Amino acid sequence: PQITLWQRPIVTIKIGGQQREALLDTGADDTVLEDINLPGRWKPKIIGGVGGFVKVRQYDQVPIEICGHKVIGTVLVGPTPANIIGRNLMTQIGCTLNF
Amino acid sequence: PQITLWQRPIVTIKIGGQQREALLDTGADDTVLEDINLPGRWKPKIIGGVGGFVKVRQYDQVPIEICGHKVIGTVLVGPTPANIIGRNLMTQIGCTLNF
Ligand SMILES: Cc1nc(COc2ccc(C[C@H](NC(=O)O[C@H]3CO[C@H]4OCC[C@H]43)[C@H](O)CN(CC(C)C)S(=O)(=O)c3ccc4c(c3)OCO4)cc2)cs1
Repeated sequence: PQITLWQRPIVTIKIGGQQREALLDTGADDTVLEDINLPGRWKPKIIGGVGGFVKVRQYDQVPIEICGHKVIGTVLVGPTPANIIGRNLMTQIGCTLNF
Repeated sequence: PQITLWQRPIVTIKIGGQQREALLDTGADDTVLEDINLPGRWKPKIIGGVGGFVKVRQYDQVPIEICGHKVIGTVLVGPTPANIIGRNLMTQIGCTLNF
């Protein structure tokens, strides 16, 4: 499918057996979600963006389904004004930019 | 043309008669550039992202060339760790997400 950008490219994802909404974000290296609790061990991490940096939890090898794909990747959990699906996952689902 | 996401989708832009590099960012509503000086009047604006908000200058009706397309749009000038091309401009150059 094709997604035009006149609106935010929001998609539904499934992680931890629950559904959430997230933004397909080509400007994001990593995936950051704020409204979920993930199980197990994690690594502290710091990411930076417009406005400054913030501390988040890095969960590795997290199973997640986006669009119609079931992939595994790193998911950062922490403060963010919007759930973001980064390139680390967009590449695995075959999402590309075209013009 | 197609752009796969295994690397940051950086493109060359021309604005104010000068060449710069910026990130095609589907997760950005607006376009924010840090390494340029734009002529004329502007309106103060505040945008928020991961890490918090920041004050920037809003320049309207700015001619900008990207991916061989010559368009006009709003460009924000202020602190940002990366130059970002937002949806306000990606839509005008016909950039879409496909998977
Ligand atoms: C209400 C409110 N709503 C809001 C809006 O909330 C949003 C909505 C979207 C985003 C994502 C972010 N966008 C962004 O800063 O855009 C700004 C310019 O236009 C405006 O429209 C949206 C927020 C704002 C980039 O797409 C990715 N970023 C990297 C760019 C800046 C190069 S990052 O910092 O988020 C990131 C992600 C993942 C990463 C990473 C860095 O490093 C490693 O992994 C952030 C906050 C604020 S308050």
